[PDB]
Amino acid sequence: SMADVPKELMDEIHQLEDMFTVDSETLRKVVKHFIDELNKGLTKKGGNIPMIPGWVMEFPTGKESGNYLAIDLGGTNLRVVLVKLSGNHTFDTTQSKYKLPHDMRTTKHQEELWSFIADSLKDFMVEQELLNTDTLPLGFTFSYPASQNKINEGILQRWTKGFDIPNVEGHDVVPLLQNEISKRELPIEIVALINDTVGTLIASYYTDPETKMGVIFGTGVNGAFYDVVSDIEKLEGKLADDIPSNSPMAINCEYGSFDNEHLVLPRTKYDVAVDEQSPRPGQQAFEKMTSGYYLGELLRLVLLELNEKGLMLKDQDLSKLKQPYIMDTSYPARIEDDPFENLEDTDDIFQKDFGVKTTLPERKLIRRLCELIGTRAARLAVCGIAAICQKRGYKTGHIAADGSVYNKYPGFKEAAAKGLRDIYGWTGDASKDPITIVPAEDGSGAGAAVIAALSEKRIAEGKSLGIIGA
Ligand SMILES: OC[C@H]1O[C@@H](O)[C@H](O)[C@@H](O)[C@@H]1O
Repeated sequence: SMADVPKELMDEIHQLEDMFTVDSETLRKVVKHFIDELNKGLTKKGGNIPMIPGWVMEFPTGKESGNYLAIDLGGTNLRVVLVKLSGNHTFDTTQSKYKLPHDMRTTKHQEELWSFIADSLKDFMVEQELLNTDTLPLGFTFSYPASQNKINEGILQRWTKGFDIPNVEGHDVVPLLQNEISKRELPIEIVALINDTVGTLIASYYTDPETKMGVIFGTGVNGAFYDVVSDIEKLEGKLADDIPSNSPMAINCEYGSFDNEHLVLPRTKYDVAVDEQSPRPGQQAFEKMTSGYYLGELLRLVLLELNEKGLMLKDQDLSKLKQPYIMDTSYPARIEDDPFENLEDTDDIFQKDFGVKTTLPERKLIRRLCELIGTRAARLAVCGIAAICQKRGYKTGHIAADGSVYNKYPGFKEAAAKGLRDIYGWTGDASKDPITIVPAEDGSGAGAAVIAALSEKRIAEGKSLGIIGA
């Protein structure tokens, strides 16, 4: 409880509560502007929300069959996956995991990244003995901003989620990987570049036709959904006749860039601080305050400012806490996950990891802080779901969700659901909820394979997969 915390700290906890609490009226405010930005991003003039086409113009039926490869570039490790779509409305996947070398996510020699992915593919080929012969369709899940005018293209906009490699931005990633595959004479062809949220949208629809959206609450945030071609104004008169107006089209929103103008989001001085000190300030406004990548950075700055104010961690060595992005989301997650009255797990963390001693009330505050920024992250993140469900007329449906924060972060699922009930105003038992958030399918694995299948079928039918002349 709080029945033994000094008045100095209780007054700070009350202010932190007031700034990190987002009521239902504010959520509804954010959502309305969110909807405008979604529409604006579909016009030629554009907007801060990219609204990138995914070039998937069909719903998976289940009758899809074949052997498709699918790689997934995460920040921690590369994931090669073989997917046998049986057509029984399920799949059989043989996968591998290849750890990323130390400085890889940050390497100055970009050729090492592609060289790594290609070599890892060859190992998977020899271990699965599938190095005889058709050309294996490959689905490449590249979950970073990348505009695409056709499905087998991905021009890197900017690195996120801890990635920083020199000469890849503004470049098509696909040929980089493709002509590395061909140097090793591997029987692979990149048939599709897919965003993790889109692969998720499709993998889940494949096994749940009630899937209205595929969202990621992970080290990054993003959401994909099926729109209709006619709604996408910017593609007006840039498409072939095999892509009609009533046609479905998976949209990769890339809405982590929402409100870069800063006109609705309840940013605080700590939020502004995180932004100003981040690699590229003025970017990812929405993402910076809901994303797993930044949640710990928030905690770090609040702790630092409360210290440089003679209120907390007095006469302690904050030498280790001074390093930016030293705290990832595991810290808030583990602090909130502390089962002990005296918060003994938390104590151990600041001692072993940062070499700083805390009193009991100091951990009482740290803990309540992790609750506030985590609950706000949830309540704000679901504003993208309500916005999409309302721009389209989705009265009911399932939202396929994945991500390390959705999955691992304590009480996040509950918070995201309550945040969603507050926005709509729903009252009673949660089973009555017309729209619910459900655990997603394998988006980067199964999903990408299901998209390679849908893509090869169009190639075979001679039909297009991008804008004319792309
Ligand atoms: O990983 C989830 C999301 O992370 C964001 O940082 C990227 O821009 C998106 O492409 C991705 O969908």
